Amino acid sequence: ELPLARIKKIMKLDEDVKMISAEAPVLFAKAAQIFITELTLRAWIHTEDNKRRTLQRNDIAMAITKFDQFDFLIDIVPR
Amino acid sequence: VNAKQYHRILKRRQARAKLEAEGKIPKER
Amino acid sequence: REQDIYLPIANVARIMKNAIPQTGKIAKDAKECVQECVSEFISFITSEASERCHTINGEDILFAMSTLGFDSYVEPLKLYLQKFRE
Repeated sequence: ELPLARIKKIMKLDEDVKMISAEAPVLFAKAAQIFITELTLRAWIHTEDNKRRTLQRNDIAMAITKFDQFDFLIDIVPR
Repeated sequence: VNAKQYHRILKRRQARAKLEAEGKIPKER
Repeated sequence: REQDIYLPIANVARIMKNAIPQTGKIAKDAKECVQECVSEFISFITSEASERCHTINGEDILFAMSTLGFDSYVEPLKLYLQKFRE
């Protein structure tokens, strides 16, 4: 599914990254899918805990603080 | 904080500051 | 333009919907949030892969993923790239 061209653009936001191999965006497309999946499932835990069927930004903020693998997102979605 | 990510988190703070200091990403959105 | 720094909202949303029960809903704001997280995820790994040697290649990204605590992603990703190129 996800658009390779757009993944490349995001990678190319960094001044240092100049040349990217063609495979690299393919890997990211799948990796981003796996990552969205686990983040979303962890967020959903808190959605249910607040007796909602609608996942909200604070659920993601909470799930970020509960998993050391998501430490890099603390600045992005502060609890 | 995750010992694996600590250094790279600091670097990305600085990279985000730079793109901001330009106009390639916003402060908030 | 947002089209220049984020994945398309509907595409991000489709992946999220698959992750929650059919009965579930996702707020616009949460779709937008994941949109932001996924861009950071790409940039985080990329930045590490950039400092793997010295072209950023698939091997660089895989190592960075291992370095930064996403080791669980490596085998699935290698299996994916395999199917992809075959």
